Order: sequence, then structure tokens, then C-alpha cells
Amino acid sequence: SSRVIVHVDLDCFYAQVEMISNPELKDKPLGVQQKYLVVTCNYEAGKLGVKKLMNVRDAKEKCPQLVLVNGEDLTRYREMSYKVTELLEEFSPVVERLGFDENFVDLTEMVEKRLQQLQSDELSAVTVSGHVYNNQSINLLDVLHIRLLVGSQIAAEMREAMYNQLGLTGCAGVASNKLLAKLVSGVFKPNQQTVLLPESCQHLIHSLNHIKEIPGIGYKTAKCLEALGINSVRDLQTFSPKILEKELGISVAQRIQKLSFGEDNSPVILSGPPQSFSEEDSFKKCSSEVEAKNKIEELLASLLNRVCQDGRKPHTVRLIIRRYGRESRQCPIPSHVIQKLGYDVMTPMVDILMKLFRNMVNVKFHLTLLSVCFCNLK
DNA sequence: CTGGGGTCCT
DNA sequence: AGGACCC
Ligand SMILES: Nc1ccn([C@H]2C[C@H](O)[C@@H](COP(=O)(O)NP(=O)(O)OP(=O)(O)O)O2)c(=O)n1
Ligand SMILES: [Mg+2]
Repeated sequence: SSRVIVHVDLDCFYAQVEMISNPELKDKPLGVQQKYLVVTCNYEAGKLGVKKLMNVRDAKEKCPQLVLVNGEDLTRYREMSYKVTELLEEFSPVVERLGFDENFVDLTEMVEKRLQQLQSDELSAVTVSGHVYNNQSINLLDVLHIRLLVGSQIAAEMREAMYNQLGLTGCAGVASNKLLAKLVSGVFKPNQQTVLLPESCQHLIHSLNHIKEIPGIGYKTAKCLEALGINSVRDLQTFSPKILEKELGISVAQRIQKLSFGEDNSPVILSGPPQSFSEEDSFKKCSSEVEAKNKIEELLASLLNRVCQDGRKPHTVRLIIRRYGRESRQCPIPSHVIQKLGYDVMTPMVDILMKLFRNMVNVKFHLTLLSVCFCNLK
């Protein structure tokens, strides 16, 4: 019952899209900027020392010749992302989205059909596509090895189809679960793929230097674990189950300790259509209810176009604010306005979000972030 | 000089 | 409503 999973991660996604829009940007060192942050950059700027999530001032110091493009509008990135996901859904219907640029696909059924169409004389002719992690030797008599190789071939066909149909490049990783497929996809970058045979799992899991490098272990869990002297993957592997059960609860403890061994039983979930739409806007300061009302109007209009095109009606609205630490107030959308989506649906919505806003803050302040979300879609 | 999004769990 | 995680 050993699965074959592929994880696809796009190379400098936003930068890649911006280079497609304006091929002029292809040669020069490019960075995509949101407010004071260079959120991603092309390979050239990366050679010049620019790194992801670097300060615009630090990136400009490291690279004064750097050219920046504003990427605070995720419209193009969202379109392209869902094009990638749909194309992968053409291979296997079960595709899971992670962020805008990552996709898990379960290739087990497909690999099975491909193998069952083959003849024994062709079984020795099975070859890997792309890198093999750790230069490990392929045993063509190992059925798991064969299935993983076929998975590598399917991954290659996926990347080639992404390039020929969408002009996008990315990295792929083929493994037996989602954690390992994601961990091995980034070994060779960019525009390469790597397959992980089982015998090398531990090697991969011990190539990490920080426990936060494990997907599923974030900032709070990492700092917490550090407070107990757990700093390496082997520390977490060998640590006492009961203590971290006490420190993190039973669920977090068991699951992340299983992750420390490369074990991940979670299935690939069909993402399908989005569960929510939302838009944000940060600022140095917000102190006027009129300006807050105007920003909320700006978010509302774009959200209305986005939801109108989707063809599903949201049944909950929420407002999020950040103080001088985030707070939110939501409520159902009236069926009167819900049914008539696409009339001046604006004015009542502004009234609703302004009432929630008053619940949050007293007009009778310093806000640094305003966000609006349509949730509970149908 | 720290964005703009998403998911699921409690 | 908030908090954990992901990009
Ligand atoms: N914290 C983050 C992480 C990613 N992103 C956006 C910018 C990225 O272009 C896109 C993909 O994220 P990413 O895979 O973490 N880095 P990117 O794809 O740019 O480069 P690679 O390292 O994957 O080649 O999401 C963001 O806006 N905020
Ligand atoms: Mg990427």
C-alpha cells in the first residue's frame, strides 16, 4: 500500500509571471515588491545576493542595479496558479494546493496502470527522469523503485507540459508521502526534479539543520521545542514521547514526532475551488473612520468582481484589523443581497462592515492593517 | 522598512 | 474569535 506522490513547486513564481508579462525584464535582475518587502526575485538578482523576503533597502544595497515591480495585486498570480493546478488535474483528478505555487498529486493509480500496460522485456528498460537523491543505486527488481521511476517519468511529463502550455518552469519531487515529496522537490533548483528511493529517507531527514525546516513545525512549535533542548531532527526522533505530549498536547506531539522520521500518512486532498476570498491592505497609519471607510470600499469592489466571476455566493463576511495582534468580526450576508450578486450591493455591505468596524474600534485610533474576507461559499 | 494571501483546528 | 500552520 505504498503510494507515489509528486510535489511541484514553481521557480520564483511571481517573478516568473512578471517576466512573462514583460520579457524585457528577463535579462535584468528582477525583484517583486510588496510595500517594504522584496517577496521574490529572479535567478539573476539571486546571484547578486538578493534573497526572498529581503528588505527593499537591504536588497537595493546588495543590488543597486536591481529593478523592482509591484506585486501587491495577486490577480495575475492567482490566474496562473489555477491554470497550473487545472493542468495537473488533467493528469490525475486528485490535486492538492499549497500556497499559490505548490501542488501535490497522488500518482499511485496512474503509475499502476502504466506498469500494467508494460511487458517484462520493457521492465528492465525503465529509467529515471531527473536526479536520484543521494546518487542512490536503482534496483530494477525492487517494485517500489520501479513505481517511483514511473512517477519520475510522469513528473517530467508534467513539467514539460507546464512549459509547453503555460511557459512556466518548476521543480518536482517524487516520493512515497507528501512530506518526503515536498522535502525532496527542492534539492535541485531550479527547473529540475529529484526522486527519493526509500533507502535514502533517513539521509534526507537528517540533511536538515533546523526542526522548523520540517513542514508542519512552525514558529511557535519550534521555539517551544528549543526551550526543551530539542534542536536537531535526531533530538526530536529520540526525545521522550510523554514529555512533548505534555508540552504540545497529544496530537501535535505524536504527529510531529512521526514527521521527524519521515512518516506522513496524510492523504492528498482534492483542493477544488477556493474556500474563501479575501483582500488586505497595510499602511503606516489609519486614524480616520472616513479613510477606513474608503479603504474598505476599495477592498469591497475588487472582492465583488472576484466573487461575481466565480459563480458561487459567499454566505459570511469578515473584517480584520491590526492594532498599533489581529482582531476580526464576521457575520452572515443577508439572503436579500446574497441572491442579488452581480443592484447596488455595495452600500449595504459598507453599512455592515462599518457596523462590525465600530464593534472593533471606537470612533469617539491607530490601525495598521485592514482586510476583508468572503467565507462560507456555496 | 514585515506582504498578501490561503487551510484547518480549538 | 482566535490560533496554529502553509506559501
Ligand atoms: N511568505 C511568502 C512566501 C511566498 N510568497 C509568494 C511569493 C513567491 O513568488 C510565491 C511562491 O513562494 P515560494 O515558493 O516560497 N518562493 P518562490 O516560488 O518565489 O521561489 P522558489 O524558491 O520556489 O524558486 O509566493 C509570499 O508572498 N510570501
Ligand atoms: Mg516556488
